[PDB]
Amino acid sequence: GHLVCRIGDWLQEDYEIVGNLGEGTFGKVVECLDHARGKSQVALKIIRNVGKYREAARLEINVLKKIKEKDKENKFLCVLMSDWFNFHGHMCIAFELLGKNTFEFLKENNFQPYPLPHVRHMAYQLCHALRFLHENQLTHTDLKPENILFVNSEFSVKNTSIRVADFGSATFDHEHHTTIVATRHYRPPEVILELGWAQPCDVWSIGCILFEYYRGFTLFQTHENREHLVMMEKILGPIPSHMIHRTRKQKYFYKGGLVWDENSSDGRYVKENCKPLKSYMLQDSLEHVQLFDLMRRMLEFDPAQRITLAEALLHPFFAGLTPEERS
Ligand SMILES: O=C(O)c1ccc2c(c1)nc(Nc1cccc(Cl)c1)c1ccncc12
Repeated sequence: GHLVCRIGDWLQEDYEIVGNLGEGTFGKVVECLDHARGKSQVALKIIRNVGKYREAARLEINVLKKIKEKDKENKFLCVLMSDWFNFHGHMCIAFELLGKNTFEFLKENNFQPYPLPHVRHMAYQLCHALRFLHENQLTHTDLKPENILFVNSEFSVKNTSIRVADFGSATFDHEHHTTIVATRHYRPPEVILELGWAQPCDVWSIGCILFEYYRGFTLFQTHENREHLVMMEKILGPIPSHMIHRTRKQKYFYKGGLVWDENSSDGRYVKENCKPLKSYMLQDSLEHVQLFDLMRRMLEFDPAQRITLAEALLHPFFAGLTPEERS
């Protein structure tokens, strides 16, 4: 179960619960203030009191600790842990309080896109943020607009400074890698086909995420693996032959081709809605085709070929940045 807490209640004599920020499958996240940071507001993740979620949070904390000792002064746009503790079996982590995540704001705007300069700056942050993560033997395994926070989402949102949050899935290079790892919508072909994954996973997701920013809607609105693959093929091109010879999950294929009932409800859905990636472009200017060229390289089927965030940052699309955007 959860925790015995209403508003005004105190934790460890530092925080007072002023209200709820959200609640999920892991526990609560509440808004607070601090005695010793004096007046200071924080989001306070509070993991439930069950064995498995506890041991899990611990691993997460280890991640946030590592993030907090490389990012010397904090130029890398990761959510900052300000404190953690074991408040009676419920692991608790104090994060610095931020705005709404890039998806709420998109929902509140009735799912209509951020303009290109908005995207371009968010992409820039995202690449930069995760490249920092990747050069420290990490993979966030759960990127998705819900997990990217605006520092402040005053509204067009006034300031496109963002943060990456919820490292509850971040995995180190030594650690055991689970077979399946992303959010269905942001999950790369190598994971669907169970070919092992690592950092490139993140880049695939990031592509999906930038698509969603630019158009307002999820790129792979799907629920089953087979459909998901078919969407991939229609939008990005045929799945590279060596990836099919190399896959255990052959149920999805026949004679090196995807098995698909085009007349099924998902078949018809795909035919009506899924189009080549180029054709989802709004305008044909340069700063648009550049963005899409980036996205396509981010959505390379083959994770050994897929561009890296270190390479992504050397892209002519980012040329369109404000020098105050630049840092
Ligand atoms: O996991 C983290 O690192 C994490 C870290 C910080 C926040 C967060 C999740 N979620 C917030 N929002 C939120 C919104 C809906 C549901 C839930 Cl459970 C939480 C939030 C808000 C303001 N400042 C920091 C955060």
